Amino acid sequence: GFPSRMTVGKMIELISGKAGVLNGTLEYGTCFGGSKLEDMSKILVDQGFNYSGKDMLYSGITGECLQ
Amino acid sequence: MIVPVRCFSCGKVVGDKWESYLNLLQEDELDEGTALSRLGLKRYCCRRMILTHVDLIEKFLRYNPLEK
Amino acid sequence: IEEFPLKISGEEESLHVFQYANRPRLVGRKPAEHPFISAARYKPKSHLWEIDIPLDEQAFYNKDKAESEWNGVNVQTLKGVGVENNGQYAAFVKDMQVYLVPIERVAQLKPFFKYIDDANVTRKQEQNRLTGSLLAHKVADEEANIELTWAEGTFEQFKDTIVKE
Amino acid sequence: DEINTAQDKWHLLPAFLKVKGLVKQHLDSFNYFVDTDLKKIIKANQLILSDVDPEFYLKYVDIRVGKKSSSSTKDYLTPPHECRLRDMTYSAPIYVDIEYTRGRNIIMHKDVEIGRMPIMLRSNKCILYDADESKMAKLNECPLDPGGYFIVNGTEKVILVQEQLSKNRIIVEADEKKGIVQASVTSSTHERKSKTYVITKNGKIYLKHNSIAEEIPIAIVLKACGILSDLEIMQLVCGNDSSYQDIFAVNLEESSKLDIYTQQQALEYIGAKVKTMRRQKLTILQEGIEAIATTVIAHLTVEALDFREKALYIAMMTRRVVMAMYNPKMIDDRDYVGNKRLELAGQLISLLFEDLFKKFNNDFKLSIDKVLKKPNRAMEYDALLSINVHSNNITSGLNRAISTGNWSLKRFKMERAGVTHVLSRLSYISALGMMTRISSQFEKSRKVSGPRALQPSQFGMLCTADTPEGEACGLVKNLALMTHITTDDEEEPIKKLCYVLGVEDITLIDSASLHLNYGVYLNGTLIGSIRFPTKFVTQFRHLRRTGKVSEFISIYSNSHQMAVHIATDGGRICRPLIIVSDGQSRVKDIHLRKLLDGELDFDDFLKLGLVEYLDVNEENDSYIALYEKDIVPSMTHLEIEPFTILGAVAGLIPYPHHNQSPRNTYQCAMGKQAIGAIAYNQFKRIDTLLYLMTYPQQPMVKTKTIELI
Amino acid sequence: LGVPRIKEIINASKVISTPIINAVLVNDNDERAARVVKGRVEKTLLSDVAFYVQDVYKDNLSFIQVRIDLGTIDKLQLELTIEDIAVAITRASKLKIQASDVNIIGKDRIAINVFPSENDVFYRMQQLRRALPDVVVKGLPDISRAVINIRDDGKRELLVEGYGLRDVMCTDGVIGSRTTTNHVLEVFSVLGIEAARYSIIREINYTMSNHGMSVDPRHIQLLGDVMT
Amino acid sequence: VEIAYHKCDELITLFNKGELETQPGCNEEQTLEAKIGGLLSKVREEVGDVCINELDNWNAPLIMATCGSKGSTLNVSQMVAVVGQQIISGNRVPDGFQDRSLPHFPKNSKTPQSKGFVRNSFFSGLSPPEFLFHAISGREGLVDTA
Amino acid sequence: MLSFCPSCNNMLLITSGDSGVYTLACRSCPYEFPIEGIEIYD
Amino acid sequence: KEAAAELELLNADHQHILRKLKKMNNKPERFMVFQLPTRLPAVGSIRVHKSGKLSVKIGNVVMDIGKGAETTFLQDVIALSIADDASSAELLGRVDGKIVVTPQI
Ligand SMILES: [Zn+2]
Ligand SMILES: [Zn+2]
Repeated sequence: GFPSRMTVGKMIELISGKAGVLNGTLEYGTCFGGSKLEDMSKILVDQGFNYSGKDMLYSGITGECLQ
Repeated sequence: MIVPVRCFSCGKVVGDKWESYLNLLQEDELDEGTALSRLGLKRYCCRRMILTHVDLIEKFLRYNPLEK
Repeated sequence: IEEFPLKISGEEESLHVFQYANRPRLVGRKPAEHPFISAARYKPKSHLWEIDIPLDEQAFYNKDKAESEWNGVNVQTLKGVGVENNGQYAAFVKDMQVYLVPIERVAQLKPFFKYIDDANVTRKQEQNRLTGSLLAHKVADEEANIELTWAEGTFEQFKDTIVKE
Repeated sequence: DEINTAQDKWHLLPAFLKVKGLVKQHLDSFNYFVDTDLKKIIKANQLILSDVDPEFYLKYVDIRVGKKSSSSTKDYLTPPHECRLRDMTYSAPIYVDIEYTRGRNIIMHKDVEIGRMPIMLRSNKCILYDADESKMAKLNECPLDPGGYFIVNGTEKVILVQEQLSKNRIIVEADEKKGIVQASVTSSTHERKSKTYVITKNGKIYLKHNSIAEEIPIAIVLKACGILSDLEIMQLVCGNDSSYQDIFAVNLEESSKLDIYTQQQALEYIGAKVKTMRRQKLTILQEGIEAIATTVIAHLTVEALDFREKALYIAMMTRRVVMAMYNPKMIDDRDYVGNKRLELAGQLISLLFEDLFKKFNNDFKLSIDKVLKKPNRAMEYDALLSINVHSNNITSGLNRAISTGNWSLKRFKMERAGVTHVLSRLSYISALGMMTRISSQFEKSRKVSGPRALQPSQFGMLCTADTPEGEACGLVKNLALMTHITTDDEEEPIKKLCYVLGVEDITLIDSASLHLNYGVYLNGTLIGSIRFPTKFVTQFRHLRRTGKVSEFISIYSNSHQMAVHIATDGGRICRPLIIVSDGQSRVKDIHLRKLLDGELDFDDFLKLGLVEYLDVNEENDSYIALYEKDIVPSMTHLEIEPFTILGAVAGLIPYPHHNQSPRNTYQCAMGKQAIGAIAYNQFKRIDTLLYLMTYPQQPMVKTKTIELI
Repeated sequence: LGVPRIKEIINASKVISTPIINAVLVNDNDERAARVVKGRVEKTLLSDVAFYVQDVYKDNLSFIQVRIDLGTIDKLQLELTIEDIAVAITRASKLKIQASDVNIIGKDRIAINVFPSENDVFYRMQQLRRALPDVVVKGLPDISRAVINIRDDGKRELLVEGYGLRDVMCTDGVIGSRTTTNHVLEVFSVLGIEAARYSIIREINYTMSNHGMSVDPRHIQLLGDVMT
Repeated sequence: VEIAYHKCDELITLFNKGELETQPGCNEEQTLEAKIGGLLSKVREEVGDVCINELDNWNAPLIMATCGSKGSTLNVSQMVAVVGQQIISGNRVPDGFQDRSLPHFPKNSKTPQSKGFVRNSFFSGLSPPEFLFHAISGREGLVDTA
Repeated sequence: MLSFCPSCNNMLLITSGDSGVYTLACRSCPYEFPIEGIEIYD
Repeated sequence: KEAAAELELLNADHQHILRKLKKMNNKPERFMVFQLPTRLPAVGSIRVHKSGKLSVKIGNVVMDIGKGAETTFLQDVIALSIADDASSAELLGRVDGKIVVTPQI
């Protein structure tokens, strides 16, 4: 649903959301500003996670990793 | 309205950690991250239950259809 | 560097201004050649000016049109309606000093043709309230008895506001 | 720590919404109606007559809503929640004071109740005017609803904001097929006029009207109005050395084909072609049938006796077409925001109350002459004791036209349907996004194509994203956050203040004077063309920043028209911006430290000359910065916030500047349909349909504008 | 090109919006020939060759004389003499005034000698002054303008925007073999029935292939056969 | 992009230095719209080619453009590299005010950033004039469905 | 012609004066002027 | 560039009234017309500066600049005096243009 619709700001909702839950602060996604993408991936990288939100999933019906 | 008993994703009981959270906010003044960290929850799931939650029943009980 | 003092110098009379919308300028040798004969009437209560201009009989007269359709004419009646204004003042200067004069009315002369009315009213057969602009157009042609003697004078005005200080 | 400048500037917007709210366009109109315009209605019908004898009169001294004595304002109303469960309406009585006389010339007075008028929520007559939170819970009302709506017959109704074209002003539209057409919609009270200025071929210019037969070329028309000389019909509308002379000179030549040679023949041809011939006093159709028509009865709103201005206003209307023939670019667009005016809830109620008060005196005159004619004696009493049976259609019709949606005015002829709409209560953002909505009325839905595209002239004035996805796509718009719809103040001392600043009156300047600088137009009416208009605009704006109270009274030049406009007649959006002074901004760092530390709130930045309101066509004479690191010395204003362009419903999207724009529009249709919490008394209220949420949660990433609402 | 163009063909309207005519040439040059086919087509060149239209009065008669130069014919190439201009003014309008007299003098002037509610001379002078500069001289009336253009190869082909298709086809310089206009009724008036279906099966094919959407042209040939 | 703004702003300062070599298909103003439009359409097609060639494999929006699931190379070049020249009614955006479009740009402004050529991609975020220029085209594309 | 009367500021017309001369004369004021006229314009 | 004509043409009418006031000071039987602003303070005059501008400082010392007007008086303008509906038309006669006085803020 992303290339035909070009809603990449939704992609910034997870990165500024997943790194907003961790250090207990509800973030700001206001127009022409808000949380910068550079210092929200810095909060997310020193908690032990990926800077870009990509986690590796162990599959559910077969148990092996996902490629 | 009220805090849910179990979290939606995995099922950890987080309904018992709201009054202690409000007790750690007002007295023993901490930020929400550390006060929510020394309370239980480790993952960011089950942490979203206590962080992003509105308490509407305290605003609903001001309109009591009883005696008052 | 000195100043040229202005005073209001009193206010007892009433003034008016022609403002002829017809004759601009005769660009060389003392322009605008204001006429002499006029001697026309005046009306209050609608303010209804009328002024007259004599006709040149010797040159470009076209006597056939003047004495074939309408009567033998020598008058050229104008018409103007004045409106009240504020802040306008007339001034004259004598050697050190400017004297302001209140002017109290400004009107414009526009040549409303009268002989076409006189020729139409001949060749025809050869109500308490109006609430504005109909009572004003109805009460326009009643008294008219100020057929007036055209005069001049630099003594009744210049030697009238100078003995005030 | 340290107060910045580009970050504490944001705090201008909460302080803007603390004094005056977001639903103020409904509150301020209804507050201005029942305090100012409701007294103005009885000042035009202050004495009635009778055909029995001239010694009989009723005099309306004072009018007020729910107030007689030193007690409080109507000690017991019905609560606004009880009248939503009992299927009632929320209304207050109207009290008038009348004079009651006899042939024995006795004079006394008596209070009477002449009807009920429905009270809008939270505006100067309701119980809910700045009530405490313990007062809201005691009266069973939510403290977070926007208010500003009616509750008639139990159900909720909202008078929508409606746009139309600018009244008492001139618009030009072009056409390649037939010819260019000019209009000027007359905004008179007693009648609805619209004087059209169509052409057909070869510059055969002749104006038309709905009250005129086979029409007249404009040379004879403005010859009947006072412009008599031909030398000032050739110079007034063409200029000295323009290419306009060989176009208008046709209408001179066919002036001699017709009733030329002024008004012993000329005005008779204007008056002979008249419609609605008025058989009462019909003999006067020689001179006094067009003097009716060229005055306050027809074509305009000018109340002059002898016409220097009206003869000029029709003739300066001619030049705007003559310029548009030689150059087809010098026209107007209908969809420009500067050409439109917003009419609010306070004006339609005034129209309906004027109609139902005009009808109230007519149905009572026909019931008092029947009684005062039959007996022999003069009836002392019972002329006051019979108004209760006649003050019921002033109440039932006033609630019927709100609960139905039809506003049928028999004298005015603008019968529109679907004004009041039922208040949507799908969610909390649905009841708020409806109270900030503008509905545009179309002419026809066949070949429209114009008033649906996003105009660049609504930057910050209207919401760019929130449009419906359906039949009304683009026809329905929404106001932004920091906008303000204005009102007409006096319109009288602005005309005299120009005469102080040095403009000459039109009865003094020659008719051959437009080769010089710009001409002052006060609401379309020419005032007399001052010299040096830049100094005039600078002095007028400097007087505006000391107090001239500056809601709407604005000034702007225009070079392709060769004019300069002063606008006073309100009903028009405007937005507040920061003034800069030739190198940098006016709002310093010390002005923002006081703002969040007690005193010096909003409306204290308007008196001290820091911010000012700008209009849509008045910011065409401006040059606005976006951020503070952009201060060019040729700039005029600085904007407060760049994200005020988004609306209230459109402010829920996180990062709209990273998405594409249609996905910012569809969300505005999906944000109102989302179900959840509605109000604090949503368990204590009963209505036909509402959806709830069991465990609602606040959003993860917020917005700076969702803490406001 | 879009859905109003398809309704422009299916409705079979009398007048259409923006017609063109694809006329072709014979030779290949930037000289006389490719610039003289153009100037034979467009109209109302009187507002460029005259420099004034004045009316003088000599005591019993009137002159409406026009100053025609020779440098205008030098720049844009047209075959017209001052006698040809006299013939063009002789049949200028259909029936307004122009029957009696025109004149030709040595330095290229045409004065309209005129002969008679009252004083209707000056009225006719005003109407004849205001009806004169929009009079055609050489060219065809229904054509708006003309553009000569180079294709992908080194060829020269012109195009007009008129309604004739017979006056354009009968022109010294073009070949009347191959040409194509958009207006189907213009083809039907000149060519016939069978050349109006072979025009419509490619005119519907042109407004579709410029977007994609192959409609396997037997359907188009079925559409172009039920209309005619 | 800076050797595309400089190669078109030299035509704006030449527009008021007399005249330009007008191509015979149209007048002097319609031949300035065509050349600036051609350069600003040529700048978005070669930046869109130097991004797709340097783009790393095994990513979703390039695999979805290699096959035909959804999306094109224009969409990924408009996400990643540059958004360019929001056109309405065929040509560029007209003057919403007298002599100009937005009141943030001076009078007689025919630069690309003032008359509808955005330059920020969707990853970096639009400026408010770029936001309004994109919103006009999106609403005109959205009203042709309703 | 585009000529204006100096005595009344109105529009003048070309008339035939008693069957055989061309002079300009208006019906506005008793005026005549027997000059020959030109109407040249670029 | 609109402030350039606020100094360039302001030194064209200050020299024009200076050519009208003191050049013809002796005895012209001849009038002018001034435009004074209303709400006048319940006097002073031109005070020609150091070859610069001309600006009235009226009495009640708060101060009232302003010179120059337009060439609307191409047409003929002649004043006249009137009595109580018996004698009038005692003209003086000429206008020499006009000036306008505008209060500074
Ligand atoms: Zn969990
Ligand atoms: Zn004359």
